[PDB]
Amino acid sequence: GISRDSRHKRAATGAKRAQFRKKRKFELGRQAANTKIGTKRIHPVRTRGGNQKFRALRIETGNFSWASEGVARKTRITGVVYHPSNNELVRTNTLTKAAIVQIDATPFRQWYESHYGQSLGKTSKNTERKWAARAAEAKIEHAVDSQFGAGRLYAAISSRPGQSGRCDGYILEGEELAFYLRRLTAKK
Amino acid sequence: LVTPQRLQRKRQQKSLKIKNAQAQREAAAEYAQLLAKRLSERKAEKAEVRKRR
Amino acid sequence: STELTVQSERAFQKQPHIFTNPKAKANRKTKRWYKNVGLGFKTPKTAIEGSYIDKKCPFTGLVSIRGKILTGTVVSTRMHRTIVIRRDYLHYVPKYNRYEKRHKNVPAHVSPAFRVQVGDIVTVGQCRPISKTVRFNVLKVASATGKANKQFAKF
Amino acid sequence: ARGPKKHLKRLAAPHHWMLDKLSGCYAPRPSAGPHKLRESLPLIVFLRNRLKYALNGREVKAILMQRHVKVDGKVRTDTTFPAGFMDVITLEATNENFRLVYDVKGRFAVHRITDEEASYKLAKVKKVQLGKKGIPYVVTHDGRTIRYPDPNIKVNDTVKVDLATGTITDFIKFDTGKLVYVTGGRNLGRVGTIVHRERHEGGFDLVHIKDSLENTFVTRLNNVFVIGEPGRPWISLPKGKGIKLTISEERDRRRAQHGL
RNA sequence: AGGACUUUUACUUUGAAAAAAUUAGAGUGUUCAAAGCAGGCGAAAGCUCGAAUAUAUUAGCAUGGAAUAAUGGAAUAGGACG
RNA sequence: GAAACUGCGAAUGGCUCAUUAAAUCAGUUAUCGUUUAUUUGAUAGUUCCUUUACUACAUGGAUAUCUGUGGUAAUUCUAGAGCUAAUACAUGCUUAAAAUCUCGACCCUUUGGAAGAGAUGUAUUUAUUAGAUAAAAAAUCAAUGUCUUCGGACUCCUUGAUGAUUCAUAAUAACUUUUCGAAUCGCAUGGCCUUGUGCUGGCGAUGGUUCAUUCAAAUUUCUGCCCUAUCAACUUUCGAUGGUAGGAUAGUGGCCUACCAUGGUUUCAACGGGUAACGGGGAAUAAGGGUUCGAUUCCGGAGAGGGAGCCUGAGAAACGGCUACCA
Ligand SMILES: [Mg+2]
Ligand SMILES: [Mg+2]
Ligand SMILES: [Mg+2]
Ligand SMILES: [Mg+2]
Ligand SMILES: [Mg+2]
Ligand SMILES: [Mg+2]
Ligand SMILES: [Mg+2]
Ligand SMILES: [Mg+2]
Ligand SMILES: [Mg+2]
Ligand SMILES: [Mg+2]
Ligand SMILES: [Mg+2]
Ligand SMILES: [Mg+2]
Ligand SMILES: [Mg+2]
Ligand SMILES: [Mg+2]
Ligand SMILES: [Mg+2]
Ligand SMILES: [Mg+2]
Ligand SMILES: [Mg+2]
Ligand SMILES: [Mg+2]
Ligand SMILES: [Mg+2]
Repeated sequence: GISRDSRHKRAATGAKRAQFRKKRKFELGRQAANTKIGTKRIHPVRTRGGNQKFRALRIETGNFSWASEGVARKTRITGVVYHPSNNELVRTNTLTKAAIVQIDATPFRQWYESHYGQSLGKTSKNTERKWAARAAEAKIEHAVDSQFGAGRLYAAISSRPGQSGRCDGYILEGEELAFYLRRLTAKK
Repeated sequence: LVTPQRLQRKRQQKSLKIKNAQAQREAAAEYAQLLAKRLSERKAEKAEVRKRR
Repeated sequence: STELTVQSERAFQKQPHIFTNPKAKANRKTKRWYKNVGLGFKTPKTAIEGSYIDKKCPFTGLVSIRGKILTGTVVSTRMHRTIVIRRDYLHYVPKYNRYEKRHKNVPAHVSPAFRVQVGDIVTVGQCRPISKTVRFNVLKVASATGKANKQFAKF
Repeated sequence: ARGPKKHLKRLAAPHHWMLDKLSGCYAPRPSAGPHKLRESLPLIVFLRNRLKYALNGREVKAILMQRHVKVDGKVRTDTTFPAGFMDVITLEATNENFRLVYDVKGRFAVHRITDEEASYKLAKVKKVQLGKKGIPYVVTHDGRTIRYPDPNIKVNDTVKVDLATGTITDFIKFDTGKLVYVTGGRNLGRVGTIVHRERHEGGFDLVHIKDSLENTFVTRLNNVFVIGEPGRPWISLPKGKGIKLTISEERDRRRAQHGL
């Protein structure tokens, strides 16, 4: 019943438009997903023209991507620490798009270990020659190593759990991460 | 129930799928050869333009 | 009317899906994406090397210019990131064979790449519905001043 | 209306079906198909009205059902099939073959055309795109999707579908000095040569056309259909070849060619 | 067919567009007419011309013109060219 | 060939003009801002996952119709029992090759180069990359690739469309409470002889993913509305104008939320009031200019007593569809 038509809004001038027609079905709006953490529970909704949509309330784990070396891994979302729209979602741990969450960060860790093996936080000849060809080029910046030692990664979600049903995003990295720490240090 | 007509339909479906795949790959190969021919022609034209200029 | 900080608000301001690799050592400013709206409209150099973001930039944002092209005069530049353009015309009353001066107020969304002020004639172009009322994106500030190009007088 | 509309009142039918304003409340609404209903022609209109082979709806139904109509080499047993421009209608009875081309008055005239050329069909390229797995394809005005076309076939161009295999046989490239047909507006049925094609950056291309009688007009590019090279049309043009004789010239034709 | 600069209009000619019905109007002995889009001609042995055109005066698009009416250049030269 | 299950339409058509004064509507645009049953044209080997143990010559259970027992005063009211089917509901099999990615039982001193092993269809979601292109030559260090007729040469690099794109498309990494990839029907049942129920085999009918096309649907740009100032300021705490992010949407959009800015219209009549106002194509009237009418044969819009709410579907806020309040 939640309409999104422009009729109920006043005109640009400000006049109160009289009711022209009772609100249609191609103008409907549905309830907010306001997703949570834990015990995956996705509800399908049959929208216009079939095309199943998936409400992703109570989602615990999802895919997350690392842009620098560009590798994606399934990992667990562990709480939300910042939301650019409403901090009330942060206090209620409501997970929507562009929210900022923490990551278990292990899968990235042993992927790094089996990929470069730099022993963060502080063999076959083929692998050794691959590492030699790499030539310690894995000079990833210091702050991500800091939270790797902490163990929880700072990721920003990019998928829309309200529509898609998935929980995908990317790690804050580069100046991105910097900016948000400032905001987080404002919270701190 | 298993009927020779049902087996005939199954065989027809399988054969149609295989034949369609073969035809599609043949068309793709022919298009690739046509692209190669056109590329050779315009590369020869470009070489002639470079030589004359 | 533009903040010195390139992002001032709570959310970060990025151009979506253009990524600058910090692991690489090129260390240029950023990777700024841009496009030309066509119709023989020159993208401003202030947009080409600018550092604003303006999601609804015809030159850097996702919005595309298509449809009507309207030339008008700025009547209100004093509401954020947007312009209010006065378009004047003559309606032809035929019962008298006489014309009638009339005006309409077209809201639009001027990119930070342009420096506008009250009185500049502006070429603006149609786009998607950007807000409740704005549907046009400013594409050219033809008359930057008009009669204020020469200001002082020192012989 | 809430949903699609499925009735076409008689006055609302196009003035090119040119039916009788009396003797019926409704008109045959063309079912969904290869052509726009405003531009198409239902089979019932083509048989009952244009050809008079039938008498009414039941007769057209019986004709179509027994599989004597063949639209572009296919049966098309539905009464309101939208047989559009340049389609080929084959009747094995009377062994007759028709190709739908507008007569210069601007109407789907009955064009009895030979069997040998009835094998193929002409078409206008409306889109050239790259479908899945990087496969180029071309969409004609019929909605035919021809896969793997010639690499230098572009939009607005014309092609010669063999209509048996449904693949590309030959094509004509759009450019100045080329025989052309018109398929919309006042210039329906007119045939000429492209003199100039003014670009008009921002949309709605226009082309200037000069016919054999040395008359000149201008028409939209969406409205244009290249038909061959001057003096060598790729199809059999209808009677009159679309010169658009003036009303006084038509009167002189009536007076001069007159035998009773 | 490409980079390049485009003073901007108002005005006016031409064209594309303004659904059919309606109005106008061409052809046609519905027995005349209102109408209708029919019909006509063979030897009677299938052969046929049709279903014409114009207007809509506003808004938009293209186009030729540059009188009439308005705006803009170079005055601190920060002007134009090489 | 009743009945019933299945499928499809029932959202078309028909009627009325109550509401509605930038609202509808008309002309003209846009969707590079979206959904689209159907019709038409194309469209997929991978469902194997360690393939040296499986139903693919066909996997499972219900269920109406029906047989019988009832109830209620009655309604297209149906509870209990017993069988039974599918293009209903569920599962699920083949099946190639090729190439590309990744991981190595070793050697032999570099130009290191190789036995071999797993994944890759499509669909979804997210990150990243390619998606070029105004024009002739260089040197140089840094890295290191082919051939070397051991000087060194590097000569060859493929790229579609629009006016414009993050477009079309392709590629890598991953993701999925893992969509589709025919366990379906009719007719004719030919050919090969590996002469057996063996191998193949035509014309269709229904389905079916995606992309187009069509019928469309939603929004959408400019301009145009009757009377009234005895309606001059109107709108914003409750969105009023804009910004950003999110939610919702099929999709853009204060459409909604959170935080900001204080904005938007107006003497070119905004806002308010009236309309015994649905808009238009048109009708009457006729020197020319006009005046009045247009509920109604066509196109749009809205409504089903007034109101709200919603299931099914591609399409309804449906009403000869349901839910509730009011009458
Ligand atoms: Mg209706
Ligand atoms: Mg008309
Ligand atoms: Mg008359
Ligand atoms: Mg009012
Ligand atoms: Mg890119
Ligand atoms: Mg894309
Ligand atoms: Mg938004
Ligand atoms: Mg009225
Ligand atoms: Mg009323
Ligand atoms: Mg009316
Ligand atoms: Mg009334
Ligand atoms: Mg009506
Ligand atoms: Mg209704
Ligand atoms: Mg009543
Ligand atoms: Mg249905
Ligand atoms: Mg209702
Ligand atoms: Mg009723
Ligand atoms: Mg009804
Ligand atoms: Mg009911």
